[PDB]
Amino acid sequence: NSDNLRPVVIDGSNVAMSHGNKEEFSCRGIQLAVDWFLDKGHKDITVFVPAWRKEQSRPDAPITDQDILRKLEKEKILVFTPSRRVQGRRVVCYDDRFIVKLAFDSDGIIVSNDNYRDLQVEKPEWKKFIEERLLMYSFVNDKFMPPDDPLGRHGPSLENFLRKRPIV
Amino acid sequence: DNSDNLRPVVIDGSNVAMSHGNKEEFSCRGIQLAVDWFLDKGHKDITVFVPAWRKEQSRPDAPITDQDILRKLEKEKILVFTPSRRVQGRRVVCYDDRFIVKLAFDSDGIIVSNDNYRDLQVEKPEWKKFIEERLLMYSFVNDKFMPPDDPLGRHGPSLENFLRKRPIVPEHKKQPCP
Amino acid sequence: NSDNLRPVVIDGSNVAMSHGNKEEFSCRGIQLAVDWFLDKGHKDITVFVPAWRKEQSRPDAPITDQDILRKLEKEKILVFTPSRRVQGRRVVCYDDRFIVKLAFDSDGIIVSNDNYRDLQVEKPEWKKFIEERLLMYSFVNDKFMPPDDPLGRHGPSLENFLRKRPIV
Amino acid sequence: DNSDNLRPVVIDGSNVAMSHGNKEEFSCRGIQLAVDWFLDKGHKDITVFVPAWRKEQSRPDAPITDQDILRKLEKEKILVFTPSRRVQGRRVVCYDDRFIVKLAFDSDGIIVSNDNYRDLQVEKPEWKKFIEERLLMYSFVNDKFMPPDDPLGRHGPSLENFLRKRPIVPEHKKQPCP
RNA sequence: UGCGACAGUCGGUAGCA
RNA sequence: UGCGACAGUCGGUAGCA
Ligand SMILES: C[As](C)(=O)[O-]
Ligand SMILES: C[As](C)(=O)[O-]
Ligand SMILES: [Mg+2]
Ligand SMILES: [Mg+2]
Ligand SMILES: [Mg+2]
Ligand SMILES: [Mg+2]
Repeated sequence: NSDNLRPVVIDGSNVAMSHGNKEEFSCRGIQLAVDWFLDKGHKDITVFVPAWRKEQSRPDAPITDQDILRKLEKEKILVFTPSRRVQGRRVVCYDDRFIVKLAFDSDGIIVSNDNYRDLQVEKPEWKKFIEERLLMYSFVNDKFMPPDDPLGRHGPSLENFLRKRPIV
Repeated sequence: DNSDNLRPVVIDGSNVAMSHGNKEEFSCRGIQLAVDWFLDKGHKDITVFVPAWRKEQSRPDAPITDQDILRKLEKEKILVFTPSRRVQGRRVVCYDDRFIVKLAFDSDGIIVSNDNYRDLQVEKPEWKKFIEERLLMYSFVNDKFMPPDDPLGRHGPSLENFLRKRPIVPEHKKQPCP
Repeated sequence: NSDNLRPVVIDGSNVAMSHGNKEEFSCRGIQLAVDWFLDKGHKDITVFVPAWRKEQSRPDAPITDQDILRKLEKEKILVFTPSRRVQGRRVVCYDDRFIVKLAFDSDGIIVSNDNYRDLQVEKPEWKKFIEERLLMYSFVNDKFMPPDDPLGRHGPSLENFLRKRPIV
Repeated sequence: DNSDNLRPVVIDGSNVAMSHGNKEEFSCRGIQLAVDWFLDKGHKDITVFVPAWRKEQSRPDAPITDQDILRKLEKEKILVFTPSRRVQGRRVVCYDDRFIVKLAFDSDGIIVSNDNYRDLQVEKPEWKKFIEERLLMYSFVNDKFMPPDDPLGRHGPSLENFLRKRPIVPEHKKQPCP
C-alpha cells in the first residue's frame, strides 16, 4: 500500500558502481537497493540506466550480473536511457537529467551520491529540489544502508522524508 | 504562437507501441501518449506509420491491446497504415520502416524511434546522414513520454532547436571555446 | 604459373594500418597489396590477421571495409590467428611469429615494415632469415609500391629476390 | 624419449574438419593432418570425437569430403564416434562438445579446438577454469597444422610446457620482474 | 633492452586531485 | 568552473620518443 509514500527514482549508473569493486558496474547493487524499498512496503520505484549497458561486458566498462537489468525491466521498474552509436562512437543523452526531470515532475526523491553540480546550475528551480530531495547511501558488501537523517541533524527523519504526509 | 517554426514529425508506431507495453505486446496506448506530447507542444504536422496487418484481431502469437486506438488516429489524418496482405498464406509486409524515413527525409522533418535503421543507412548514404542528425529517441516510464533534452550528445543542439526548424531562438552558452 | 616464384606471407595487421589513416585498420590496403601480387602472376600468397578483427569496429580499434577479410578467407588466401577472451579480456597468441614460422618453414618472404626485433633475438636462426627475406613497402593513397632494391643497393633486384631461380 | 611426460590430447573433430575445408564443408583431411602433427611430436594418447551421423553419405546440405578417413581412425583406437540417431524423422545429437570436455577434464589433458565452449563454461565452474587454461587453438594454412607457440598470452607457458605435464623442462627467461 | 610506468589515438568512472 | 589537457582503471598502434 502507498500510504502517503513518495515516488522513488534511482541513479543505477551510480549505485552499481558504488556497490562492488567500485570500478565495476555491479548490477547486484541495483537489486539490493530495490529489494530494500520493496521490503519497506513501497510501490512506485523507477531506475534509470543508459541502454548501452546491455552491450557485452568489455574490460574498459566491466559489468557483472548483466542479466539482472532485463529482469527488472520486465517488472516495469528498470528503465533504459536512449543510447546509440552515431558515427561508430557513442551518444548517450546524459541520463542524469532523466533522473531529476522525472523526480521533479513526479515530486519524488532521488537515490544517488552524485550532487548534480551541473544541473543545479542549469536550472535554479531544480537546485532547490536537489537540495531538499537527494537521498545518499553507503554500501557495506551486501546490505543497503541509507542514513536515518537524510539531511543534516537539522533535517527530518527518514520516514518523514520519504513520506509526503508526516505522522507528527 | 506559431507552428510554422516547427519541423515535420514522423513516428515509428511499431516501435513505440512495442516499447510501451510489455515489449512483446503492441500497446497502442503509447502511440496516443507519444502524440499528445507533441500536440501539447503546439504541433500541427504529425504522422504515424503502422503496418496494416495490425487491424487483424489480437492473435495469441502477436498480442495487441487497445486495438481501437488505431482507427481513431486514422480518422484524425494522423495515423497512416502501411501496405500488408496475404499472398499464399504468408504475409507481405513492405517493411514499414522505409516509409517513415522517406517521408521525414522528403519533408525535412525528424523521426521518433529507438530503432537506428542501420539497414537503411547503408542502402542510401544521404539517408544515413539524415538519420544520424534527425532521429529522436525516447524513454517510457509506464505512462509518461520522455524524450531526451539533448537528442544528440551534449555537443549537439537543444531538444527545441532540433525539434524546430528555425534554430536561432536565443541561445545561452558558457565556456571559452577553441 | 609458379615459374620459380616464392611463397609469400603478409603481415596484414601491419599493412591495413599503414595504408589509410595510419590509426585505422584499413582492410582495403590488404586488398591492394594482394591484387598487386596477383597481377604479378603469383599463386602462393598467404595473409595473417588475428581473429578478433572480425569483432565489430570500436572507436578504440577502428577498422574499415571489414567484410573484405571473410571474402579473402573464402579464397584460401587470408588466414586468421587464434584469438579468444579468457576472463573477459583478450588473448592473442602474438600473430607475429606465425608470419615468420610459416615463411621460414616454407622458405618464402615476408611483406611487412616491422623488423621483428623481439624474434631476431628469440631465435638466431630466424634473425638470419629476417635479415635476408623481409620486403618492406610504402603506401601512396591507392597503390602498392615495393622497392626495386628490397635490400640495399648492395643487394639484389626485385625479381631475383622474389624468385628462387634468378635469370642471370 | 618418453611419452609419460606428455599430457592427454582431445580433439573437437567437428571443429577441425570444418575449419580446414571451405568452412561449410566437413573436410576429414584436416583431422588426419592435426593428428599426425601430434604423432610426429612423440604422442601416444590422442583421442578424437565426431557425432556419428557423419558416417551418413555426403548429403548436399551437409557436405563432407574424404569420408572414409573416419573409419581408418576408429580402426586405430584414435577416433571415437558420438551417439546419434533419428527419433521421428529428426536427429538426436547428444551434443558432442561435452564429450570432449568431460574426457580432457577427467584425464587432465588438453583440448584442441577453436570453439570456446562458452555454454559449457557456465554450466560447470570447474570446467570453465579448465577450459581457460587447457584449450589449445590452431590455424590452418591449406594443408599445414599451426598451433600457437604461446597457447595463452605471452605471460603464459610455452607450447611445450602447456602440452607436457612435467613443465620443469629447463626454462630461459629474461627481464627483472616485480 | 625490459615490458612496462611512458609518445600519439581513445573509452568507462571522478568536478578538482 | 570549463570540459577538457589531467587523477585512478584500461584498450588498439609505437621498441625508445
Ligand atoms: C629496464 As630500463 C632501466 O632499461 O628502462
Ligand atoms: C578554464 As581554467 C584556467 O579554470 O582550468
Ligand atoms: Mg552519470
Ligand atoms: Mg523495425
Ligand atoms: Mg603486430
Ligand atoms: Mg560446437
